[PDB]
Amino acid sequence: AKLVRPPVQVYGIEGRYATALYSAASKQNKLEQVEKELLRVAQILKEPKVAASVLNPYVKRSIKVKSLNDITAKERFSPLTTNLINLLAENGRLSNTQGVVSAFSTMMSVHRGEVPCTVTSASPLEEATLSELKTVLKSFLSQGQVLKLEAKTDPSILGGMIVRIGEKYVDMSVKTKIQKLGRAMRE
Amino acid sequence: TGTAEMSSILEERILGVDLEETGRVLSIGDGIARVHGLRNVQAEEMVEFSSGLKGMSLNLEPDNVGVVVFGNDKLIKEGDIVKRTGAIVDVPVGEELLGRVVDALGNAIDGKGPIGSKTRRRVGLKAPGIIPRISVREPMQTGIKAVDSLVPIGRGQRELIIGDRQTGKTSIAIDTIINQKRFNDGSDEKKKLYCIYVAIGQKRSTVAQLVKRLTDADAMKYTIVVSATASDAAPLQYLAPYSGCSMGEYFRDNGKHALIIYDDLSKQAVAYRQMSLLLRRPPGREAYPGDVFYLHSRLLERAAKMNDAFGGGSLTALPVIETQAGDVSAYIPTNVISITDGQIFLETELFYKGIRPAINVGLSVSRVGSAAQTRAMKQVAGTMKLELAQYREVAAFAQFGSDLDAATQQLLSRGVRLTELLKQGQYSPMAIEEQVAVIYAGVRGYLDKLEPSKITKFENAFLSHVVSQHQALLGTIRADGKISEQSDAKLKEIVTNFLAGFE
Amino acid sequence: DLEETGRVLSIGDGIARVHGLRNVQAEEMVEFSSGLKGMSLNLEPDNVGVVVFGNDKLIKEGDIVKRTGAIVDVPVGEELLGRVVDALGNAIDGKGPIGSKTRRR
Amino acid sequence: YFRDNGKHALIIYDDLSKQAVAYRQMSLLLRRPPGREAYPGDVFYLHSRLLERAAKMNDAFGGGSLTALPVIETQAGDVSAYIPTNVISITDGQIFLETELFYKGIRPAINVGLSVSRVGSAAQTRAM
Amino acid sequence: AATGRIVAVIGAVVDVQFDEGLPPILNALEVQGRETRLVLEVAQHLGESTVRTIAMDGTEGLVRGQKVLDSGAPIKIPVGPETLGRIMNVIGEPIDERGPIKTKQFAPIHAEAPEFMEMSVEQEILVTGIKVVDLLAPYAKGGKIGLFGGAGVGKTVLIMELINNVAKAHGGYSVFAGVGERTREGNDLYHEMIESGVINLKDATSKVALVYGQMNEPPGARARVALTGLTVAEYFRDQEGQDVLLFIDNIFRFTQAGSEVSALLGRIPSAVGYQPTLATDMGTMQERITTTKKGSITSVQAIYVPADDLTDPAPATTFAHLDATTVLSRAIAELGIYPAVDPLDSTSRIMDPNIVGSEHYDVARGVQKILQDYKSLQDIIAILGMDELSEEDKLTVSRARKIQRFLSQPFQVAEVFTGHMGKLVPLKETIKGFQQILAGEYDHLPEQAFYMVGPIEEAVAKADKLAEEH
Amino acid sequence: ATGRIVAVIGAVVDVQFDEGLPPILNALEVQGRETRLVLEVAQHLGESTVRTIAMDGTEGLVRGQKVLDSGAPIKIPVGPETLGRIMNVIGEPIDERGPIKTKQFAPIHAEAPEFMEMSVEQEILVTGIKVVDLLAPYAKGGKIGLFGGAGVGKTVLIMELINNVAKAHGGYSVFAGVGERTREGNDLYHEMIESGVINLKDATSKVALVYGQMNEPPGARARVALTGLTVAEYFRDQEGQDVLLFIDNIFRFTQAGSEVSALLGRIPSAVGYQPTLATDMGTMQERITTTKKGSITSVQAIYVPADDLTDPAPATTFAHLDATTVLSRAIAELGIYPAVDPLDSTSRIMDPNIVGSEHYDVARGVQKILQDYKSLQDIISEEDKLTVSRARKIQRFLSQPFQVAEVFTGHMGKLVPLKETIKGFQQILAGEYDHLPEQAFYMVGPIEEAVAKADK
Amino acid sequence: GAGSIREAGGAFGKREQAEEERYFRAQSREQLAAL
Ligand SMILES: Nc1ncnc2c1ncn2[C@@H]1O[C@H](COP(=O)(O)OP(=O)(O)OP(=O)(O)O)[C@@H](O)[C@H]1O
Ligand SMILES: Nc1ncnc2c1ncn2[C@@H]1O[C@H](COP(=O)(O)OP(=O)(O)O)[C@@H](O)[C@H]1O
Ligand SMILES: [Mg+2]
Ligand SMILES: [Mg+2]
Repeated sequence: AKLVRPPVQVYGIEGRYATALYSAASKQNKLEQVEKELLRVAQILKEPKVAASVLNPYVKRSIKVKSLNDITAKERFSPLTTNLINLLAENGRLSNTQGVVSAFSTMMSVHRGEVPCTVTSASPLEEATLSELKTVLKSFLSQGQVLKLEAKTDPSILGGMIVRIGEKYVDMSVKTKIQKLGRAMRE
Repeated sequence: TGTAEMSSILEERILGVDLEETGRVLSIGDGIARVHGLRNVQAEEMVEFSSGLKGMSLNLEPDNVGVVVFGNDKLIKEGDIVKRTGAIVDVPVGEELLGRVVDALGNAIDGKGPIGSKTRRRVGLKAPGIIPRISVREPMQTGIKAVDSLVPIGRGQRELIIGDRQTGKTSIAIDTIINQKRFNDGSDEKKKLYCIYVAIGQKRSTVAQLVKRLTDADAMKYTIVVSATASDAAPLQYLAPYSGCSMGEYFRDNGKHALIIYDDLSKQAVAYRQMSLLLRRPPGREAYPGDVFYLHSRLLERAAKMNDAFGGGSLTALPVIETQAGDVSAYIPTNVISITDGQIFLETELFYKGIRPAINVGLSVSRVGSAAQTRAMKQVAGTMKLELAQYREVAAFAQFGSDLDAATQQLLSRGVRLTELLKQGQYSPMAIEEQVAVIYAGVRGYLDKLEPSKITKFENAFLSHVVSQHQALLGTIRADGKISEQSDAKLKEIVTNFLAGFE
Repeated sequence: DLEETGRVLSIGDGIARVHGLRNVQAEEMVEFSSGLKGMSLNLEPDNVGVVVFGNDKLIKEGDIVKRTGAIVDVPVGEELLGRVVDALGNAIDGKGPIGSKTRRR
Repeated sequence: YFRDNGKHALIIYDDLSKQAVAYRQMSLLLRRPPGREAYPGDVFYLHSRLLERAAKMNDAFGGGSLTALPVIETQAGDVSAYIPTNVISITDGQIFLETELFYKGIRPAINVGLSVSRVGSAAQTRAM
Repeated sequence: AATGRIVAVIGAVVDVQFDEGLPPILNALEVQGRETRLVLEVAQHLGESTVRTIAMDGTEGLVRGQKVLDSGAPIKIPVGPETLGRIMNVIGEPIDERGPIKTKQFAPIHAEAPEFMEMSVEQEILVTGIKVVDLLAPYAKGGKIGLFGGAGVGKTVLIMELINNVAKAHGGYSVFAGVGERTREGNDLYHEMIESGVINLKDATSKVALVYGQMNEPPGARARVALTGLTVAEYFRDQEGQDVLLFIDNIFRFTQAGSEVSALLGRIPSAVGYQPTLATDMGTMQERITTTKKGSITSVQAIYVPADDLTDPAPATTFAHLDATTVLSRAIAELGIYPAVDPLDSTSRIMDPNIVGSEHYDVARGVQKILQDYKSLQDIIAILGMDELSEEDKLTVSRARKIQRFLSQPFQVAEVFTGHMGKLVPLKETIKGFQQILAGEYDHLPEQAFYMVGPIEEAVAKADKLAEEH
Repeated sequence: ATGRIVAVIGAVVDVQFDEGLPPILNALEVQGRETRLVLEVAQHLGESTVRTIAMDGTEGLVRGQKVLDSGAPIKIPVGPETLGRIMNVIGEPIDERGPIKTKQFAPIHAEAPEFMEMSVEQEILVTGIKVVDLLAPYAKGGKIGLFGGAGVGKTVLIMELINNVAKAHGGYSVFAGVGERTREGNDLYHEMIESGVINLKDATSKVALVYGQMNEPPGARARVALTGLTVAEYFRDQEGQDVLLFIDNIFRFTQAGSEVSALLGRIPSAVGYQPTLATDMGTMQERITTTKKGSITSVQAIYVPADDLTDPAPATTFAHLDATTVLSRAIAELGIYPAVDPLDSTSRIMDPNIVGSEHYDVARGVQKILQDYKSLQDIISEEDKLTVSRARKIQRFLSQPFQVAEVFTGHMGKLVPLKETIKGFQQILAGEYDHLPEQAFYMVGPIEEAVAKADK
Repeated sequence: GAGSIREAGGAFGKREQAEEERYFRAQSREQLAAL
């Protein structure tokens, strides 16, 4: 049968299971319910008691499958996520669970239209200038896009700002300009 | 990571078909199909693809089945449906196959209609044990003087025809097949030999020429030809020797005697190596799998002589092996030399020195030996073998032998005479009594005064002579199996008078 | 307690893959539940490869591996003179144990 | 550039064995599976797509040319090695040099028995 | 049709993912967005709706996500009379700059081999005019020949001589396939054929079709160009009944091309670095080059022998696919003898006294026997010297050297190399000459009179002129 | 413990258990089969899965088929009831004479005897054969390489060693046909029946046969030597005997181990042999030794690949060999039987500190005079004709009639004690019989029989 | 292995070729003057 490919691509065991879940949920158009349910099961398994019990190789696989069935039925989970956790526990990829979640999450991050944005600067920028920066960077995107901005600070660029919007990249740091002047004087 | 972890299977499991008797192709490449499901399939079981192609389940893995395809890859795509047949591979057997040319699965490829056989036999049955067998005791006549005298083969033996390319191996096999016409026509039912020629990895033109040659000699009415040619799938070239072996075991199990020629086992080993390397089985020396010796040994141990409580039948095997520059220490030559009961070794230097068949008697050996001969051939061939061994000892002194003592010169002369006596023409096998007469003339000394270049001529003329005017002594030697003293005197008189009147 | 003890994940090819032993040192002697000993060869993010000084027949998947806290060492001294020992310093001549006060890596 | 402008050029690759070694390093570090002597499967393509670019052009394309003199170092005189046989099958002839001929006083140590020019007298002056 | 996307590019291997309609194996795919035509041949179905493909051209400039279109069939080339006098490449495009090849029919380059009932058992000698070939290993009409030789022994010169002789003595639409060989040689052959009237640029009555994939091509093109030429010849044989000649130089490259992608197709190496599927690939390609009852295909294949091995898996696997193997020896080429055919290593399936006659067979066998005896006597010469042999041994050595010289023959296509003029010696002239040298009728003539001549009359004339001058 | 097949690849079977994983080297029984299929554990793969090598064919195996854990390694019946019978690698009878009704079963995997169980000084094993006992004696608990194959009377020498060790020492024999040709196995069985070594009617059988056929998977061929060694170990450790163990062939044991290791995916070592070649050979051969109860002396047929004695398989086998018996056709075609080559057969206990000074000096004199005779024959003086005469008489006196041939030849068989051999060759070397003719020594036992044949 | 001395191209194959060429060039000069 034809499979529905997510807007972004993730690979590996986690990427494969996440693509499977995304296809199986977009068919029943239940993406947000399974999103919140995957966050719920991630918070559940991350708890140290379960993270120690069901991540144990010297206890039988069927016992941990039964305990996962218990913990997914008791918390009122959809059949999709239920047999997804059952499949993860059957193949033995429970350790990849969080990974799957992560993969799924970033898929939805681009299904909502959230593009990462890094704004490196030599100093913490000004808030009104930051708002103007967000406003003008809105113009680098199509419709249904939202900047997820993380203006980390690196004081080694000596000034300016280095902006990365998804994979687009402008290098307005003054250090780049000085290195270009150096290469121009030496060559 | 994982063959059955494809996004389609996982998405179908997340969504929530028979995976017992039915499966789906996860991948297909180079003749190997990784199939999902088929949880009830057996090892080495035949399966059916949706396009009609057949396959064999060789790798049973936890999440997929490795199926080798009996055809072309293009007719199989991802997601095709595979069905079980519930049975291990088996071929049709019986006398209905005599005179037919079939493929590795017993399907007629000569257009003469469907094989009307009633019995089927599994291709992978085990050989007879220790007790069902008896010692190899009766001659399998090839009609070739060098073989029948110095490298004798018995019914139930496994004699390897080994040599470089274009040395005369197929010619020895075909002469042996043609020879059995005198026994299959006659009334003595314990001398009848039914032949099977398995052709692995040859041209279709070569097999057509061979079938024409066997039809012209009227040797096809008792011959089965199994051909898995060079354009056939590696599974078919792998399976053809076992199909032929089952066809011959049908005769071995019913008190009859069969001979089988695997031409050749090198190409079957190559096909099996390809199938194994593509299934990702751990390669060994020359990339061959670990169980290629097991392959050829369980194939060749099925040729056996049965005891009288099991019908008394037999199956003789003549595997063929092509060496590269005479290298018998290569992997597959080593295995097959280790498995068999001796080897007829052919050379290129002997071939171009005028010695045809180019049988190297120093390197050839039969471990059954004189137990596979008649008393007359014993009488003459013991002396001939001793004399040729002495000649081989002193042969390096030739081209100087005129300056050596009388003993060395006599060894050299007798050796050259006997060597000229073992030459033979293609597609003309001799009866055992005519071979006995010729070897008698050679070893008793009635050729020493003759010139070497004349020996052949003598051996021809004499033969015609003894066939016309001395059929009584030939019949006596053939019916008694030995040269009686009266027969010895009659032979002596015939040969001395012919040589007295010979030019 | 997966800091001083581990469980055998796999055994074969003379190597035992062990789960646990989070505080084991590289080249440290470990003691298997069957009485055999081993050396921690590969410290990995999720297992320890252990070279087994003995037969893999005596070690099963799921066996307990304790750690001795000592890098592989043998008993040394004057007390070994006249004795026949194996590669680990255990006397194989039946004359009783070795009364050594010193060990050496 | 010269070949395509009616001019004539000569190129020496000294040597192609070390280029094969560097390509093998790149391929093995790119995790491409090794072949004979660990060389990548397409080392012949590596050298043939290079040595086919030496050519003589006709008049419609300028009449320029590019001659190529690749160099190959053999180990102990083993002409039968992988890369030597590749490059020998590619080129239009070989100039075989020998250590025995070198030390016997024959300098340059060209082995006229083995050294062949597939073009031959077609590319000589009439006097020569 | 189906549209997929390029997801991986490693060398000449391209993985393409399809959403709907996975294409079968062996189909041709067109890469969209390229100025020149790039065809990808499907090799494997990897699962995950992805196929792996081999590129017929270079993969530089390919992008992940580039669109690919399914043709719905294997590589289809134009077939018919209109291919004669043209040069086409692996995918059927004209590369002689003379416009489109307008044929009424296209044929897929992947087809099944003829069945067993379609074989023909007729064997008839094809006289070539070359003494050693005609005598010791004659060719057959409609048989597969094969020319084995290392680098620089004379495979190309011999195949051009055979082209000249046979394909001008022929009227049946010859075909030449250049597989992984030099481009200079292809240009040379093209202009030789244009000059000798075999190819007709105007007044289109040519009688040879040309297919060329040379050394600069990626492994896929060099692996499929032999099949393209085979397909042209197959059309000429089946769709017209004509008797066809097929000259493949060099067929080893075919095998070699496969090896160059094997590891990239995910296959564990076999022996000597070859693909595991060497024998079955060679078999599926070679079993289509055959004479059926529908028509005849006389195939002459040049086979490169790496490092003069002949036990290498590629020549050793090719040996069983031929009917008359001619083996070129470097040791004979070093003796100055040309063609460098090895008399004690070349074999024909029609060297049978019930096919060629008892006189021809006896002369050939006597030549081979005297040459083997010469080989044996050379050791005694090495230890003792030539002045210690029985007079009959000296006679054997003298006649063997004379037979060696007389086996050499000057070629028409070698006049630039040799300087001598070409000779085309009939069959009975060859048999008579060698019969007389074997009988001893020229023990008085010097051995250097038989070297590089035609029939035995030229040998006597050369001996006379030598005696006059020397 | 019950598990189920999770993978079948050729002769390798992965079996998954749900409780009680079986240790390595345990035998598992596949359920629901017409014939007994036994798997042997090789590795623990993790996730309660073990990998196993099959002892028989794996065709018809289904993923999920039940497999029972036997609880021990392959156990074979051990006792005097195995004498004269044939069993395969897993101990079941393959001669169709009924079950082997022993009282005890022994596992084929056992550790070699400990350090304090070894014998500290080497003794000689007297075989009653003159050339062997004199020139290349066998040591108790040693290994002997038997060179030479067909046409040199290998089977006659094997059966005579069986008969002579049964008579002189009271110790039984085991014959392990590793990689045995079924035709030659039937032949050997019937030559042993005709020569009385095997008796199908009473309990006077001297040898027990264990056949691992050439058409069996490499695991069976790799464990049949251990099966035979287990039978011999019973006869040594429970009855204090000096057992003989024949291994034909030992190269096939190495070859089967190499094939098994290749099937398990292990990286081949040099020349393609298993990486565990030396340790496999060692774990097999170290069980062949003299303990305080009895001993096991092993005669092992050596095949040399490509005539290369530095090949890893012979080079590893030769590290364990204590003696060598070379059967030559140049000696058989000369008329001497047994066809032992007296100048190529060697021994490690041919040492004055082991066999004494007298034995060593007699053997060295015999070997020196035989080498001298070879040298003199090369050039064909004063006393060199006397050396030729004495050496020809020594060659004749190396011959011996065997008991296992009495039915075919009529000549009575001779079991010459060691002292009589030593003194006979000593006397021939001194010159005490320089008047007796040449053929008075051919095919006799002690030297008294030579003088009694010279009288006639 | 017939003709393997000359085939190995050693110091013995070169002298064999030299001997053959010397002898047969002498014989060719002897046979040409008598023609
Ligand atoms: N006894 C003979 N006398 C004369 N010619 C012979 C004889 N035996 C074989 N030949 C010829 O030698 C040639 C090669 O023999 P043949 O093909 O049968 O052997 P082969 O080893 O199977 O060849 P290939 O390498 O193709 O498999 C044939 O042309 C055959 O006719
Ligand atoms: N028949 C011949 N006569 C004279 N010289 C020849 C002949 N054949 C080959 N040669 C010489 O050997 C060289 C190699 O030619 P070629 O046919 O390309 O060999 P190959 O194709 O096998 O590598 C030629 O350039 C020529 O110098
Ligand atoms: Mg053949
Ligand atoms: Mg060429």
